[PDB]
Amino acid sequence: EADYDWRNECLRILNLLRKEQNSFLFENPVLESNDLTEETKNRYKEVIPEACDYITIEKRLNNKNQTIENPHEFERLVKLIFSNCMIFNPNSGECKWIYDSAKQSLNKFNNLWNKSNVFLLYSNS
Ligand SMILES: CCOC(=O)Nc1cc(-c2ccc(C)c(NS(C)(=O)=O)c2)nn2c(C)nnc12
Repeated sequence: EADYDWRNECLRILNLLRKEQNSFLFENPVLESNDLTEETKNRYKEVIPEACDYITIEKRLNNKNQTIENPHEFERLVKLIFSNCMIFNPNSGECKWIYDSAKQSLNKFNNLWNKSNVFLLYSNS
């Protein structure tokens, strides 16, 4: 790595999830999106109590306005993005590609996270 900072190791992995298929879904807050209708955004607040997204996590890592205290909170927040998407959207029908996109980015995240030194950088800091 030759980095030493665990937060940059988190940002590196976040930037790699941005290159995944339909990554635009998880980039900005769904509740701020002008693309979705208010009807769907009002059901979202009822179904999802804690919304999250990549730009919100990225801004929380740069704090060093909340701040991510450790890799364990970063892991929670990234996985929260994919579980909210998989709770809100169906895994069957014509628009099942939204759920499937969350599922594949979660799978990509686990593979990057499991082979990362992010905890060894945090533990030795
Ligand atoms: C059939 C009804 O269901 C839905 O439309 N579902 C969801 C839709 C979108 C969504 C759409 C369009 C755009 C352009 C974006 N990108 S953004 C938020 O950065 O502006 C996201 N995100 N999403 C997330 C997460 N979780 N569920 C959904």
